[PDB]
Amino acid sequence: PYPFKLPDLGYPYEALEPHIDAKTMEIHHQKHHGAYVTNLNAALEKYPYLHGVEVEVLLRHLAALPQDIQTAVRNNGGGHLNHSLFWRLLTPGGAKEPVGELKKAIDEQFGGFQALKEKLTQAAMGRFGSGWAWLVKDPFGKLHVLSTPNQDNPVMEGFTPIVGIDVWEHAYYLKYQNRRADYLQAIWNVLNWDVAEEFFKKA
Amino acid sequence: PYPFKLPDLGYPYEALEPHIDAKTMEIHHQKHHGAYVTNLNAALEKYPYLHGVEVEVLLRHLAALPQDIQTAVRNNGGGHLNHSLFWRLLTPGGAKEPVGELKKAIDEQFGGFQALKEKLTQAAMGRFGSGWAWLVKDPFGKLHVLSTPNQDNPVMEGFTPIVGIDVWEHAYYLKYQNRRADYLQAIWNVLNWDVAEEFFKKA
Amino acid sequence: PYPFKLPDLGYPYEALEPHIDAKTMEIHHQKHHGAYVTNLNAALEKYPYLHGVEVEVLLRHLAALPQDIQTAVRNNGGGHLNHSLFWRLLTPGGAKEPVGELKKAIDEQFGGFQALKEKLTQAAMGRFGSGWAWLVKDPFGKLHVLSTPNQDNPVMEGFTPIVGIDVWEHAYYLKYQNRRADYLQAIWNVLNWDVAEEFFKKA
Amino acid sequence: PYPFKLPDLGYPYEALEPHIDAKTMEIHHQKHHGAYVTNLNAALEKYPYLHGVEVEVLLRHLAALPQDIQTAVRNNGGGHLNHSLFWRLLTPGGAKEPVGELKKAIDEQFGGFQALKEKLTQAAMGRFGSGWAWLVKDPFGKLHVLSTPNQDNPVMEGFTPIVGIDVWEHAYYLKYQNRRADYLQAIWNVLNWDVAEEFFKKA
Ligand SMILES: [Mn+2]
Ligand SMILES: [Mn+2]
Ligand SMILES: [Mn+2]
Ligand SMILES: [Mn+2]
Repeated sequence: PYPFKLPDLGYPYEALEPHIDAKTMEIHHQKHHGAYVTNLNAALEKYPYLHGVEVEVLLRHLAALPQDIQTAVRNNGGGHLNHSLFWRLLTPGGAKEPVGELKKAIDEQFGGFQALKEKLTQAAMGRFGSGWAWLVKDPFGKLHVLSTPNQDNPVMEGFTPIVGIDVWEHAYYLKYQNRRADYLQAIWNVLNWDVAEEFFKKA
Repeated sequence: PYPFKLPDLGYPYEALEPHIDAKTMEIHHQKHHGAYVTNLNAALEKYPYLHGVEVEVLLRHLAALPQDIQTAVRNNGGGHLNHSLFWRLLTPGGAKEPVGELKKAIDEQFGGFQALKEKLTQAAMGRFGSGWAWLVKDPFGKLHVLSTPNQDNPVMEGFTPIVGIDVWEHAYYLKYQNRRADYLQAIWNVLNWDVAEEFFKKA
Repeated sequence: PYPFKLPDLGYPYEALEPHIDAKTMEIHHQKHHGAYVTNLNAALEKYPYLHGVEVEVLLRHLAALPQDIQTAVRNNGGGHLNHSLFWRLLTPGGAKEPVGELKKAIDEQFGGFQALKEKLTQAAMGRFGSGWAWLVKDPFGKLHVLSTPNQDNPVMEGFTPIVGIDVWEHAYYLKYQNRRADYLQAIWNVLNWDVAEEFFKKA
Repeated sequence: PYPFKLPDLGYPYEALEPHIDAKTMEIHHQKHHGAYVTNLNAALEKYPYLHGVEVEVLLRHLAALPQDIQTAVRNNGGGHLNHSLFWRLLTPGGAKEPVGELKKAIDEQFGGFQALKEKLTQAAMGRFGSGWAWLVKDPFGKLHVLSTPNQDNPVMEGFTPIVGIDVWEHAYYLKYQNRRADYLQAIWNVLNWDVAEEFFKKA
């Protein structure tokens, strides 16, 4: 709850080379995610009555929040939640293909990992402007591939995110420039499916 | 859960005269609410996996529903939920002013019943086209006055409805025609605050 | 331009019996349309620099209007324009089927009157809540059938309206109650296609 | 009209150093804008009846375009028009402050260049995600400062663009990383106000 904290990456900024550059990892965590946490805190400071609430609860009830902080919480709260999930998913050393219960769900609803990789790529490439591509779970057991604009998080619509891929240009511009496709091809080498499995099971 | 049922009014169609006419009460319940229940059921028939879900759960996760029934559930599910709350709120013989815990909340957040009546009237009058005016509760204890378009229900945004007022023209046209203001003046004579208190407490 | 005036209806309130009742014609014209004109004028009253502009132009440039009157102009200016067209299209004494240049376009593009009636009926029935169904022309010479919510007029999006059918409940509730389909069957008996032809030629 | 062409940039990629880096100018023009032109042409290729229309007209009539190409035209046609204006406004050798008729309008309406810089800076900084900040004119002779998301161009809403500043991360990431504010301070050093003056006169 408030005051929110910037989580440590938990690994060196250079750990994902040559897939994502150390310079991006550092700026992406310290400057972009850092700003989101600071701004989120700045917006909630004025309202003591909301200090005991988890960010996910704030995002599901955005319409209830005072009108002067709705946008600030959506943007920075979403920014904080998305990136926190992202750092965890990039943790080095985990399985490079789906495993466990998430694997079963994937093979059963999409056909196999190759089919899911095509849908998520199609979703990430298709998101015009800034946004995230996601594999989400709904309360009825169904998996969905979708994209959201800017820092919007699927929890706002009642989904539970399992995998999220950051497609804002700041995520890949320094190393890939306009080549978002090459950035997505590299992301598959670094996603930690054991972490995705933890997210799916708690889901 | 599915198959949904049209609830009985629980009172004679003529019980609210001369405030709302018996002919409207009958058409409003049998034809309008009846159609919503039928259409809601028609849309869910194709998806066995959703047959054990309460309408409120369906409405909070609209984005998860198959794309071919999202609109049908929003419109008819919302229509079913709104009118079901409405018939209960019009039950004859209850308190004509807020009472109990809802009263305390009202006097504390709005100043008193007269101030709440001005905000809800302003909200009902201000809803252009079809819609509902509502007194809702959020998870943080705050009361809000808002209006929604068509058959949208505040649960879609994470609120719990306490009082809802139907401002579609079919609710007042036969007796009041274009005079929505006169219809709202009459509604205060028939709202059951003991029922509103039941809704608030379970909220 | 400003000050806007209620147009004459042009024929006796009872001219369209038994298809549309006299009472509806009186209230629809004097009370509903009378209210839109009054409210539009009140909005524009505080902005002299907008006094010599036709309503079509204001609607095409809603985003440019002062912030405090954009909704008022969209809703009331749209209401004024929509009903002004409607009274003319209902003028007694014209062709009951498409004629002339509009007929050639309909035959070519939709296959004939029968196909268009069907499409226009589907658009009217499918407009949930308050709204209008339209046959419009775009700058490229193509015809489209679409519906708009509340009092939105298709000029807002660049189209030129040819035929508009009011589907707000006030347009049919006194005579038809919930039976919007019976109202639509009856409307074909009163449309004036010689008027539709002028709208088509002129744009 | 179709086929659309990539406009010449007009000056060496390094002409705007040290304010905008040469590498950004090359990629922005050849790769980003080159992609928008290619994608726009591919969309319009299957619709000959739209071949002699200027891009401004297509954007004003998006709702009239075939359903399957509306997004493609909005995004790529908007991208083509936005950047075409941008290259011209960055032409070396013009006035660094407003001049002529546009200067009189700015002085009258905003109080002077200083006040406008401030307003334009606020709009650019406040555009969350991808977008553009603009100084536009409406048909009524008034100037507005606003921002649009992604590649939306203000002609979609009836405005005539005078000054547009690209705030997508690709416009500033190689040199400035997250520091959008430093990029905006630098942009004032390269804007060409003689060009802005022509855009203003011409509309
Ligand atoms: Mn990011
Ligand atoms: Mn109703
Ligand atoms: Mn009407
Ligand atoms: Mn750009």
